[PDB]
Amino acid sequence: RLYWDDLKRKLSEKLDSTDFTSTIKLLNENSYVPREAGSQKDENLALYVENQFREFKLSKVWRDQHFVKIQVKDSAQNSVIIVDKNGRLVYLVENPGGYVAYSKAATVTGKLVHANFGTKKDFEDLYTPVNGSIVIVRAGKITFAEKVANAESLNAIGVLIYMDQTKFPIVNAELSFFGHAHLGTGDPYTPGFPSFNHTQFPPSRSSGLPNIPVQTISRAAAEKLFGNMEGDCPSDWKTDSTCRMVTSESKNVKLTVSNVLKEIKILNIFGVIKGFVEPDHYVVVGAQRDAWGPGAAKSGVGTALLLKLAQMFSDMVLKDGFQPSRSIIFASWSAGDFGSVGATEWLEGYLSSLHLKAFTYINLDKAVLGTSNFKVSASPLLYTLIEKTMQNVKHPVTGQFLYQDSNWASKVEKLTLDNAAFPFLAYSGIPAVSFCFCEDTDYPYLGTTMDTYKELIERIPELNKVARAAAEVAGQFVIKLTHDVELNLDYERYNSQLLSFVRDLNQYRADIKEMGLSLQWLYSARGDFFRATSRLTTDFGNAEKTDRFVMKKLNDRVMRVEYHFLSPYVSPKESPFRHVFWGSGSHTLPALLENLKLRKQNNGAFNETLFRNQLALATWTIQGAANALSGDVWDIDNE
Amino acid sequence: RLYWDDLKRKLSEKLDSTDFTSTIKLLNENSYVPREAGSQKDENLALYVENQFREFKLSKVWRDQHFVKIQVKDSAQNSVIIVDKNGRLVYLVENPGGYVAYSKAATVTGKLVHANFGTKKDFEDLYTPVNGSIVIVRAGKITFAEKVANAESLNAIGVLIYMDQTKFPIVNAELSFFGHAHLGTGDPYTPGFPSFNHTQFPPSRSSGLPNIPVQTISRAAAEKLFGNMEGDCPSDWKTDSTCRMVTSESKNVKLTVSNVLKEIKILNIFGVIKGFVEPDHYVVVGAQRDAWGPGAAKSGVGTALLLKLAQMFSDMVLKDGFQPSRSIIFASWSAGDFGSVGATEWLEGYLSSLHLKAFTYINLDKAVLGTSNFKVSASPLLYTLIEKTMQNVKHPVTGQFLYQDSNWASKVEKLTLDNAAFPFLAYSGIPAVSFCFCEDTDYPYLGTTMDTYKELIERIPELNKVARAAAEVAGQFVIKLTHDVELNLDYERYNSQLLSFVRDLNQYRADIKEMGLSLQWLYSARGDFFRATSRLTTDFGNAEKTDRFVMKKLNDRVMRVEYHFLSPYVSPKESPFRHVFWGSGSHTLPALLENLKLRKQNNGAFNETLFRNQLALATWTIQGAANALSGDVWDIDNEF
Amino acid sequence: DEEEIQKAIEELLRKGVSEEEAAIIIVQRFNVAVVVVVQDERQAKHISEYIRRYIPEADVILFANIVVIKVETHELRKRVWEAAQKAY
Amino acid sequence: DEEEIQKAIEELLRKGVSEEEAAIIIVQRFNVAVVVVVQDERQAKHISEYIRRYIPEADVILFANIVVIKVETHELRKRVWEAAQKAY
Ligand SMILES: *[C@@H]1O[C@H](CO)[C@@H](O[C@@H]2O[C@H](CO)[C@@H](O[C@@H]3O[C@H](CO)[C@@H](O)[C@H](O[C@H]4O[C@H](CO)[C@@H](O)[C@H](O)[C@@H]4O)[C@@H]3O)[C@H](O)[C@H]2NC(C)=O)[C@H](O)[C@H]1NC(C)=O
Ligand SMILES: *[C@@H]1O[C@H](CO)[C@@H](O[C@@H]2O[C@H](CO)[C@@H](O[C@@H]3O[C@H](CO)[C@@H](O)[C@H](O)[C@@H]3O)[C@H](O)[C@H]2NC(C)=O)[C@H](O)[C@H]1NC(C)=O
Ligand SMILES: *[C@@H]1O[C@H](CO)[C@@H](O[C@@H]2O[C@H](CO)[C@@H](O[C@@H]3O[C@H](CO)[C@@H](O)[C@H](O)[C@@H]3O)[C@H](O)[C@H]2NC(C)=O)[C@H](O)[C@H]1NC(C)=O
Ligand SMILES: *[C@@H]1O[C@H](CO)[C@@H](O[C@@H]2O[C@H](CO)[C@@H](O)[C@H](O)[C@H]2NC(C)=O)[C@H](O)[C@H]1NC(C)=O
Ligand SMILES: *[C@@H]1O[C@H](CO)[C@@H](O)[C@H](O)[C@H]1NC(C)=O
Ligand SMILES: [Ca+2]
Ligand SMILES: [Ca+2]
Repeated sequence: RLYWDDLKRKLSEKLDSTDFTSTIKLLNENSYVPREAGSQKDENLALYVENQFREFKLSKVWRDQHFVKIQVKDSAQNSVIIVDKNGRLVYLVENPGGYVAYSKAATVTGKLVHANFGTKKDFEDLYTPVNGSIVIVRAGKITFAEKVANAESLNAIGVLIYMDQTKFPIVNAELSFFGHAHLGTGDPYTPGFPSFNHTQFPPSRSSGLPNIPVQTISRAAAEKLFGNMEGDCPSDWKTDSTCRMVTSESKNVKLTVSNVLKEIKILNIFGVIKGFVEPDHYVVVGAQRDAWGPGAAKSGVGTALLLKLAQMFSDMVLKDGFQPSRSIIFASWSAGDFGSVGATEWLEGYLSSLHLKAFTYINLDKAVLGTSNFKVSASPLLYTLIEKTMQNVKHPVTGQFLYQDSNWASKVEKLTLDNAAFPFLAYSGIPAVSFCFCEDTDYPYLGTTMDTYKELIERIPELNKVARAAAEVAGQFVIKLTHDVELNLDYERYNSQLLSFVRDLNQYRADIKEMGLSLQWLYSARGDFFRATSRLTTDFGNAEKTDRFVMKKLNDRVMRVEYHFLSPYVSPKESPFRHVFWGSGSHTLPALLENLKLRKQNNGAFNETLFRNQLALATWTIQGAANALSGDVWDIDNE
Repeated sequence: RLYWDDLKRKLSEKLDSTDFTSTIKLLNENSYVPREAGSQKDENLALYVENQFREFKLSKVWRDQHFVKIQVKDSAQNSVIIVDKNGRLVYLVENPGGYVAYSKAATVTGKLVHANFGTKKDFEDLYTPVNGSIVIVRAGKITFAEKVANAESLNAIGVLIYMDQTKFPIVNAELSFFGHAHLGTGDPYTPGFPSFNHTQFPPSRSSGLPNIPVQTISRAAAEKLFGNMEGDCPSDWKTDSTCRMVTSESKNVKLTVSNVLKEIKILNIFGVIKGFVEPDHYVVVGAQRDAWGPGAAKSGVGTALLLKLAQMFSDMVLKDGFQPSRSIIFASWSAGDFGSVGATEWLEGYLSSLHLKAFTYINLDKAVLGTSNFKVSASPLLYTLIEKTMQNVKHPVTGQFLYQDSNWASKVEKLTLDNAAFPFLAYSGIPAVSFCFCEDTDYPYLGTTMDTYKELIERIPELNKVARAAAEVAGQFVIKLTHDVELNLDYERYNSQLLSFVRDLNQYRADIKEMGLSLQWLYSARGDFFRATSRLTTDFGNAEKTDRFVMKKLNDRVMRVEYHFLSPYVSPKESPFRHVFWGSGSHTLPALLENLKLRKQNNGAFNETLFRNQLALATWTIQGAANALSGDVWDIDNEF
Repeated sequence: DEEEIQKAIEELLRKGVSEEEAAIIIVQRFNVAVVVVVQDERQAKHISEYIRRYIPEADVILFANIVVIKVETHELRKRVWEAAQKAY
Repeated sequence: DEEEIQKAIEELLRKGVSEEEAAIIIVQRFNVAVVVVVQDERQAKHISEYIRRYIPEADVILFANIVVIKVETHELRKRVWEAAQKAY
């Protein structure tokens, strides 16, 4: 048979004989660019991936057809206009070629105030308030949707987004770019339920849709604006010297956005390698396919890694005697630029059919951006697998192993809204992982017309060797999760996450004591969960690995670990990101901390009646997951 | 091994040698009566059931401690007073000995209007409106909570409940009784989450709590009121001749309720017989233990059946070689007179640990009330098991088999709010069964001080043979669900339920086409679910019955059948009865029909934008359950 | 008890509570069946005379223009209420 | 194109749209850089001479007391706006 070392070599052997740069080159040909979601060239690349999966001889290939509402530019030009001296002096700043999807169609006019990146901290550290005025913000740090939401939260009437040259060293100052301002994922006009014909598309509007117009402008347009603005941008921001803060007294900005909705047909292409022991369980490997521009780095690299991962793994099963216990699903989503729409509609549609069957999602999107750092954002259940992978996968340039920081897990950042792996983890309770070889600065040409293969190979000369290591990381992920009778998911990694939450909450024990409350039951839950994980490791130790009945009895308890952290007390339709650790909403553990921090200030920003309910449900959500992991219901303690 | 015919006989022999009337007599002794929830006598009976479970030598015995808020009488007397001629004439009607738990503490004064049983139809078919007036209603037909909720919806300021002699043939006309008016289940001050100390009891109020005072009065008090009321009660109602409709011009009724809350400790007592093959799955058998009065018929019979069912099955495992594959849990809840609090807090507390492990709940509450009829309310998944049981279980009196109506399943009514098996099915997605030997009239002494053993054996002389057949029915339920490699759950029974929904919905095809909608995708979902059940039956046919893996692979799909009907789009905290078939709320299939029923009438009661969302989410809930039952996700072919 | 009622009704009227309100307070504080509020003191005895003649099982105590009636059986209590409405 | 612009400017003012509003409509309908709203014809001549003198690369067409300016480079567009602000 084949052990891990035999499979690691057979994977590493086929990686050296794989040409990745020629595949990325094919996906960037004239027939597949540009491929905005629902376009004809999007359907062309979908049909190519569909045929490629059949030639690889997978177990089965199928497709889903969704009809989602997106937003596109109108025949009427969007404009940014400066008006001076009571509307008697007008100045055309830019007729942008880009736009922000899901912006509100409106024309707002008033003061323009700079707010750095638009984060909540940036709006707090501002001299001028943004009440009733238009806001201009630099791209980065947070998603377009978060910028708009934070400006809306302070009653701003509009948002402008540009790319300064300090953070985005781009020679073309007239370059336009694209984004979306929906504070969520999926089709925002079918929130919480799939975009199938069965629903007959009832009137439903996501609460994440903004209610102010937002427009993107080039750096030249932003420098046109700064010539009409006063105040020096602080040195903390580390931006261009042409930066300014607030328009003059008699000067205003007239933002005109007139985007329109468009019902489009999107295609999700799938391929599956059926398992040999437990085929009803499976891992999912996905990669975004659509892009506003050419999307070589955003979409081309991801799809290329997906195509060759399916070819290599299908070759190993048929030609090298690979026998995975669980199945493997390869997926090429569409409508990813609008906010993981193709992937979210799949989860929202087949949630019942993959409740406790899909146990890991791997996202190959934007896996190659640079060569300096190897960053990863994932669920703690995959931290141990990621650590083991970094210890025997060599850097393309350095040649040393990826594992160089022993405190790497304490520095990991959580998955963000723009990541296609976020809805898998925060909504469906499926452990997810996103990884990339990148630099400390953002890939500047993302979301622009310059995200071509020419610009990608010029910045990364070793693109083939770098794309090979990205496949080796994702390849080792799939093998470790599918070949052995034991799942490489590490449930013990949540003991540090829970202990960090209880310790962080204990720093405000003074506020808790004066409200007549106690953290003693939250400590009890952390300890009850710790002992449940220690008992499960003991049960796995004394387990006869060949006894399939006892093993899947224990494996079914592991695949429930991530699910039992979804909040059982919230509506998945109006609050779909239910994961108390990584989701969004008042039910999350970070939301509990932000509220309690507001009590030491005498103002009534604190709610108390909400906090007491937050502490109650969060305490039992942890205690409930602990009691389910301990074993049977009759094996629980009482005080 | 032991086959079914060997187990059916081994159970039937121990049933004949079991004394049920002596246990019901013991539970009605002076040491365990009365046992209001949280009382000392309630805790005494808990230790008896706990010690009896240890003497039966079960696998494990344990108990849970909850701290729930109930409502009890105040030191201030509740009063019903008639005031005439501008407060210058006062008339004491009654200082009632009963009360309605969770009624609002208030003093209301105004007109009194009769509303028959208080159902929604009764308030619609009324000449006088009840806005700003007190309402008096007969007990029965619907729960106390439904009566109060329907009156509040029409701006009533108070509710009086009495027992007429036609529906309740009681000789004592001054008898008071007890109930609760909470439109829900569980501790109404911890809605959606368990009543444990861990929660630290945050300020939360269930939306089912009423905001009007509710009081129970005796028949003599009601006849005192009718002497100040005009109008003849319709002959349709079939009530007493002393009945009247509306008070005189200058007369008002002053209802004064001042009940207070009380935090109490309740006990849930448990015992388990562990399985031999798949012990992580189990059936649950429960029975309410507390009662306001003696509760012989309400609580005594149920707990007595629970005690002897645990003794017989434990005897069968140790002395007769019974080896059930799955486990059996015996539970004795408390605070049952309130909103099924003891059982609901258990579900709300350990929901994660019994997500796909507990696959059936059997409710023994009020299983003996009469002897004429044998009634059953249950989930369709257990219809086949119930039908198979009725074909080899003899009636206590007639000696004939219980299976006498071949079209019995079309006449079954769904579980009601007052039934302890309702939250198991409508909230946790666990198939449930409630059954009873009863008569066409309600047991009159339920919720009164006359629910004694003496009145129960006097009305039911063959109580031992009746309680034996009730135990035989529940016994055969447990055996069929635990001994064979098949769960005996019939998933095909939902094909008739879906077909009935489509037929009822086809009646409004004119309205559907007129709003630009189509029933074609709901047609596809009904057929896709039928094909999913046929594929699973085929898989069970070709299954190697000795192959333990393929059987539990197929059984895991069966245990998800009931769960996949809980609405995935509703908040379990603010609307816990999520089951689209048997729950409550706008997400249920009847709610879709009730709304669409308001469109054919020109009135603006219809809410289009709500219906379009109802039809959308209900369509996919059915299609999703079909796609999950078909098998793997890649093996779901449809005409999408 | 007649002394206690007559003195407790005296305090309610001295404290400033109206006769109509004091009538309801007596019924929920004492074991009283019917209370009638009359205009003059002549009517107070007339109503008491009428009720003692036709329902002699009743104890009728009066203070100022408020007359208190104590009876125990459902039927007799009914007859007292009907007598007070007739003579009011 | 000057013929097309001046004819579109004729309709907006006849329809009743304000000069300030018509200025914004012109910039969003044609490839014009800066538009100035003037009082009398003297300033319209003052502004037109001043901008042609310092920026002769610009084509300036005017109708009534509204002056339209078409230039193409970011740098020249900058100078036109600064010239129009100075001479206003
Ligand atoms: C979990 O929550 C429940 C409900 O809040 C809580 O139960 C309550 O605990 C308190 C504290 O033990 C109980 O109050 C005591 O009851 C006993 C029994 O009669 C009394 O002897 C106590 O009196 C002492 O304390 C008084 C404080 O003023 C003194 O005045 C007195 O002289 C005595 O020193 C006290 O009344 C309360 O009865 C229960 N509730 C119920 C319904 O029984 C429970 O303690 C919580 N558990 C934990 C671990 O926190
Ligand atoms: C599932 O839903 C989608 C969305 O409604 C359906 O697609 C739509 O189908 C209609 C009718 O075939 C199309 O109408 C046509 O529109 C074109 C627009 O140019 C018009 O010229 C034609 O005269 C006709 O009116 C509509 O365009 C189309 N929408 C999209 C985005 O493709 C689809 O048919 C539904 N599928 C099923 C099986 O019901
Ligand atoms: C602090 O947070 C709590 C939430 O925990 C806020 O309570 C909320 O208050 C509003 C307004 O009173 C409630 O809205 C109500 O909805 C019901 C639904 O039927 C409706 O009947 C009422 O008329 C009202 O519109 C809301 O439900 C309630 N939420 C909860 C969970 O109770 C509270 O307002 C916050 N305090 C501050 C100062 O913001
Ligand atoms: C008809 O039903 C819709 C759907 O429930 C109601 O719309 C809701 O209105 C409330 C209050 O504005 C919102 O909080 C909900 O989000 C709305 N739901 C949707 C789906 O829009 C509407 O109010 C109902 N109309 C009437 C007259 O009852
Ligand atoms: C009940 O409603 C009717 C209709 O408006 C009104 O005339 C009447 O005064 C109301 N009665 C009360 C007691 O509110
Ligand atoms: Ca959707
Ligand atoms: Ca509760």
